[PDB]
Amino acid sequence: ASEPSGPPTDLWVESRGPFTILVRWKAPPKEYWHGKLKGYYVGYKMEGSPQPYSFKTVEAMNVNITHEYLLNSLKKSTKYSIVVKAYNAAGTGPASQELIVKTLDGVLPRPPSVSLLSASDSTISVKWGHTISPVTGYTLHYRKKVGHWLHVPLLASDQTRYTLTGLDSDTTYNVYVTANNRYGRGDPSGILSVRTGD
Repeated sequence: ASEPSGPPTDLWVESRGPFTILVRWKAPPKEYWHGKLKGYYVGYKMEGSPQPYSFKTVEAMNVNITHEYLLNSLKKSTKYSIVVKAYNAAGTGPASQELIVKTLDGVLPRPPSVSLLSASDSTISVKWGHTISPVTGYTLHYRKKVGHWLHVPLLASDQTRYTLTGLDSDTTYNVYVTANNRYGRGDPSGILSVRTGD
């Protein structure tokens, strides 16, 4: 049993506001653990800064999943380099490659709240809400359970209601809404599932 010899895989970073960055990753292959993993360290620093990396400890014994961690308390509109390491009972393993990501210039809108209105054999009607302070528009996301996500871009000036048309009958669709801002796209709402009538 030794320290891991491989970096985490499938690293993905995305800034979710002026102060926060969402980091996703997967574990290294089983052949590079050398001892069951106890967790990870997520490293971050300002891109060119001479200061060293700051590491956040993320405990994750559960594996076979996509791990994610929300860095917070960051600086507005600045670029950071992000890495992730793995560790076990023995020492820490090697870090992943750097992903450089910039924080946003402002706060994103809150995730909307979606609710079902009605459903027919070929249509589904949906309401949503703001709980916002300035929103610039929305996007409605829908799919059939077995299919791929389709997108309906929308304007904030309209009524916050929409009716999907031309749908298959006796088919379960999933629906959710995202809000839009000058600074970017907010988190998604919860996914509404409903089946069309026969």
